[PDB]
Amino acid sequence: YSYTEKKRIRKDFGTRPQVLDIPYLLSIQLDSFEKFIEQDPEGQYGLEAAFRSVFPIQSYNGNSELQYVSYRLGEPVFDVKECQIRGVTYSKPLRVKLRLVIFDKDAPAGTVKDIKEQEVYMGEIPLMTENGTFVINGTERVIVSQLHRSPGVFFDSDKGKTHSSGKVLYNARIIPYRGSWLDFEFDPKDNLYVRIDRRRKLPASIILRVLGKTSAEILDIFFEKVNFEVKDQTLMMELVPERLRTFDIEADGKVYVEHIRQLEKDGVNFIEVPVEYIVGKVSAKDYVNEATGELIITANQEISLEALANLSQAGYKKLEVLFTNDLDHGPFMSETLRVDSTTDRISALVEIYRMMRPGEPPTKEAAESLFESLFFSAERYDLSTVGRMKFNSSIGREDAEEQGTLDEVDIIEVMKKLISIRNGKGEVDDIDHLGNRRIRSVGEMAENQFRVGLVRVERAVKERLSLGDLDNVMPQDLINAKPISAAVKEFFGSSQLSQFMDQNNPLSEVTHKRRISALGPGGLTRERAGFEVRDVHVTHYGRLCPIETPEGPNIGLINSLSAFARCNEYGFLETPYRRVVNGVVTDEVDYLSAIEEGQFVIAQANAKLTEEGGFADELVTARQKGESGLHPREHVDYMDVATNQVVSIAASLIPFLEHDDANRALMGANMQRQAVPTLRSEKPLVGTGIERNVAVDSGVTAVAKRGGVIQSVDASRIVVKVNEEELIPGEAGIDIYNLTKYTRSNQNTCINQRPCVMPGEPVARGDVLADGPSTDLGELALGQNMRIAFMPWNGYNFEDSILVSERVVQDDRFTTIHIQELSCVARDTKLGAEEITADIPNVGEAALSKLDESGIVYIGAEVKGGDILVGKVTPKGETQLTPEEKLLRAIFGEKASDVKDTSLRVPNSVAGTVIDVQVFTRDGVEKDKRALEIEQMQLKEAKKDLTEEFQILEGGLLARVRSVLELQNQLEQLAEQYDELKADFDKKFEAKRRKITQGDDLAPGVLKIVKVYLAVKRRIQPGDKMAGRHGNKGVISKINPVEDMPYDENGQPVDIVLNPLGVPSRMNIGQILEVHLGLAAKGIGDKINQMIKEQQELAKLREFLQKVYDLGDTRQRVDISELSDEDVRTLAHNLRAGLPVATPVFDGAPESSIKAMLELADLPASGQLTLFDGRTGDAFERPVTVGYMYMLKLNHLVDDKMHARSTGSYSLVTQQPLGGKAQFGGQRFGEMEVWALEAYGAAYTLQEMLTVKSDDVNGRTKMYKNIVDGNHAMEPGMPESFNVLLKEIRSLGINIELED
Amino acid sequence: TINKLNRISRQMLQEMGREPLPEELAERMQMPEDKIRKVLKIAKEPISMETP
Repeated sequence: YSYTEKKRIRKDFGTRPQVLDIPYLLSIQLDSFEKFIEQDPEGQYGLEAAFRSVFPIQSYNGNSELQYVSYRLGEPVFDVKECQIRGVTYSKPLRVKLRLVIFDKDAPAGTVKDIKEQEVYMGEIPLMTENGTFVINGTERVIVSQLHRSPGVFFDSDKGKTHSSGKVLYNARIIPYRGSWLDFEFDPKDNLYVRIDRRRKLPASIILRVLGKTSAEILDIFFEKVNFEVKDQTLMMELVPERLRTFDIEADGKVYVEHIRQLEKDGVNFIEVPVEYIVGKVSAKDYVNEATGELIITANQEISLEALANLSQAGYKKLEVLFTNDLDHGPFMSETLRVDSTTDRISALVEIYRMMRPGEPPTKEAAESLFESLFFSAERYDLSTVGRMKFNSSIGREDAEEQGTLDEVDIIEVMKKLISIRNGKGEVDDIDHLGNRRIRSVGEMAENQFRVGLVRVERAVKERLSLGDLDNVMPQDLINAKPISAAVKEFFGSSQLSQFMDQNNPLSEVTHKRRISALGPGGLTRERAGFEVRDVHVTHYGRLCPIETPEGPNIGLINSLSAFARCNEYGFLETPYRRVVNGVVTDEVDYLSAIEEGQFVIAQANAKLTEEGGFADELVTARQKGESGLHPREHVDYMDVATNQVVSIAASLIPFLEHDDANRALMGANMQRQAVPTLRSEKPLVGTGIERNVAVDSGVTAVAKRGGVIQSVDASRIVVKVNEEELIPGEAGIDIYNLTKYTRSNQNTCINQRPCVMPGEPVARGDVLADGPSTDLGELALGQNMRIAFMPWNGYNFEDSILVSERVVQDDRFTTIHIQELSCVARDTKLGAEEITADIPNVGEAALSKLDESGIVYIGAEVKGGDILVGKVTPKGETQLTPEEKLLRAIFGEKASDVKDTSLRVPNSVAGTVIDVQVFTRDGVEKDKRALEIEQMQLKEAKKDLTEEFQILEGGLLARVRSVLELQNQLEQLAEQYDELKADFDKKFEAKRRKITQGDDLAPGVLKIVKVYLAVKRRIQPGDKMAGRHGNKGVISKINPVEDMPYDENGQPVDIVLNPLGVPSRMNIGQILEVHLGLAAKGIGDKINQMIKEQQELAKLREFLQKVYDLGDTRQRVDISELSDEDVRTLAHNLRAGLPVATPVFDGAPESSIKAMLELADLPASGQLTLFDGRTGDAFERPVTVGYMYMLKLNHLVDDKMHARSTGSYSLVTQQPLGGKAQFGGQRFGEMEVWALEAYGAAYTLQEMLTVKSDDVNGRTKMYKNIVDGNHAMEPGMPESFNVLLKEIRSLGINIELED
Repeated sequence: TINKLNRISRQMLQEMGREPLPEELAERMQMPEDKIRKVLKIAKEPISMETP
């Protein structure tokens, strides 16, 4: 057991040994971006491929070219933390080595005269933080993977929704990675047509004419040949035995039914036929007589009676024709040739040029390059390696592994396979099959956008080289880095898949980095999506979680990676499986994709195994081709590696998931991502054992990079002295972990790292040193454990309402810390420069009490709504004051000032503590006093780590000096090393001071920015949304007094009272099981607390702990005898607040184990206690379910949802009230509200809400004046939107008017 | 003036690897820094009121 796990061992109720540990949760991001940036010697992945796809650049004339050598990424200007602080993108500069070469016109090409090689800068590539995030414009963002159609050929049909006939029209469609789409469809008259770029249909034969195929060759490829001869004045077939199986059979006794197998045992190579058998048949070749000089019969022409005689007179004796059936073979290609109008390649090229470019005059040379550019050009068409493999697998081609452009055989085989599907052989491809859908991650998207930018620069470079004036030009004159930087910035800042990082809790972190979206560029549309894509395909087993998909329009279109899912080298999801050999089951596993899954049978973890390592039941449950069933034991091929393989990380954290309906499990998984961290993090009493993995892999915790002993612990710094086995020679020997303290998250939530270590104790690698938000001792801890009674209480838990005690409000169990940003930007205006100062006109002294001399509030100031944070004065123009106003000014004095008060004030209903102030000044502007104080504060904070490092290095050096004390030589060496260390420290501090003192690249027009961080402690109140982990959401209806809530015999009151009515209908029974198990766990916890209190001997404590950890026939073997005395005491101390129990999904604790633990805790086996009413004292006549449940505080607070408005700001054009709390807007009275008032008959209320409240400009002012006067009468007028409509209609030249 | 501003910023960005600052960009164009800023603060193409 690790040190961080030995402190609090969670009891495991699982029964199936674990073979494969859960891999890194964020591998999908890290591996993709590492492939993007890392060097590729073979150049198939990463920026190497992007450079090799465009470079070298050839000019039109061929005078010169630009070539590529290598690339590198420089040292970043900043790190992640200060990149967030200033608001700049964390990135590395791209520096590429290029050589310019010039070729002479007189001299033959390929002669190198001189080369000019150097390193040019072509933009800045955003780097990915170790946790898998990007810092763009100072904000943390996640690039979300995209599930898209795999490149290649897809065969599908219509199912019969085009025409009322029972016929089904089949079609095929090729999707390139880069290129133009190509379709082959069937019309409802048995003809095959071609569609290029979704244009109007053309006969398919055109795409063969254009490829040098004469009609004879077309008939040869697309049909089989049956031959005829004239032997002894008799017509003659050939021998193909499978064809015959009825006029007669000229094989003597082998004759039949004037079944063929009867005499097919004996073979003869002759069949005679009448003349009539040929009349209905069609030709296969072209026959020309030299004497006549004309064409008697054409290919694909119906043979007539006189045709036979004329051919015989011509001297031809061999006649080969096509082969046509009604079931197995068809005339589709022949009829398509009959409906085409072209006869030669160039005429077809003219036809496709007319279609591609409607109205353009027919030009031949243009036609040639158009077709060569459409599919056969590497620049405009690119079938990727994955697309190439899908192509070679679909049509059966076995070569051209590196080719990326279509050729003759590709289209030939696509046509052949589609005709074979129309015949009956073969089946269509499943569109939703995960072997037909691919995962595209950060690396591929970045490659694509980088290549787009490279093309943007390629055009200009080619043009400049085509000018030809190349005498003094080094390569950093054709390369323009700004377009490439613009492309990468566009992708990383304005893409639909580049989203703000959901940062409520570590589970939000992980789920956002493991999300797969079918939307985005090259994806789907919410309104245009269908049922089929949203549905759960059977290939999702172990690849996509069937549970967590958002409720609503985005249902099914957004999925989550399963626990063990992985991406192969081609981008297809694969999942692990344990192989079986000789009937035994092996530890080592193989990763299989959707295509490979269909062939084998796959058992699952629930299958019972023997002590010999093999299946027990003869008929084990397994899957074939997506169908579950019972299969023989000896037929098995693979078994699942874990019970949580089909469910993702969020759903793997729901205890007793197998006892919940899928709907409520989905609601719980989605709702567990919205939890808000609290002041104190407490572990879940009932968990699943996955919390440690999520907490460690989220990155919120501080994980020890190397083992050793903690030299020093502080709330902000942890210094670890590394053991002398992991010390690289020459290293200082210490590691410093700086902890984030009260940093605003993306969702205005505190991010705080709390030390969980002492000074001097030993730590190993991977151990947790600090706990981040929603983490307790290395375990994920979202909500709090609440005592729960399942019983109705006077309607205060009606529907999903929740009744909450005052004890938990007083104990601050659900109090949260929210950090808010407020910015004051002093700009430069036409009248003058806006100034940040404390000399605010028309404001007294009390409002300036919290302001400093500069005009910025102090750190630690308690502010409320309306208080000034930054004092700012704005120059203003002359005001033409009204006559009574100048009366007031004349009588009372009080001359007007030249500045108006435009100051940053705290928003209403917001009251908190100022915790940080940041001042950003444009270069060349006088830095105010507060900016100087902040600068010195940051310098003083920043020199400490360098000071400690220099001190320890100099102490080691002086110890070496004393130990050494030939002599003078060692003294001189020590002195020079000391000087080198001093110089290194000076350089580091110089770089630091340069960073803090460096000015800020602000936006044009702004002179100063002041940023204030406000911390607000939000307590739990009625209207707040609280939830469990089983879809049982609710809104608090009352904060009940303690004496009024139900209590037990010992006097302990409940904390939350929940309605039982919502359990049976909603089919979430895992919650009741969680309540019972939590009751047992807290019972065991209080037993350990008692044993601690009266200081019982350690022998009894050890015996009880061993008894607890040995309950049930589980997979966990915990030996308390192997723990030290202090370790046992620490374990007992951490188990005082309850025994944490792990119930893995689909491997959970049975009811027998729950009742056994309830018995061990001296509690009723039914889990129901006798409660007493606090108000009356009378016991409830039925026992009530009481226990402990993990409650979450969702980020749906009534504080930021309550909104009210009487009169505020209005829209510019519509003259209607704004929309939104942030804008102080009004509610929308839509169409259905108008319908409801029309149904009621409220004409006057409707008129008032239409005119006065919304857009009657004079009406609302008059109504306000009347209400102030106390009249409550209105004089309605014309709505402004109707006048806008009249003006807009008149602008269309339409005379609309009002008559009298 | 704006086009020359952009071109010289391009050359300096290629030469020194970073985006030019309004100080350094003044001396290579032999025109005062205040007027460099004034040209920079020229309103760009207005953003449409229909943008999502």
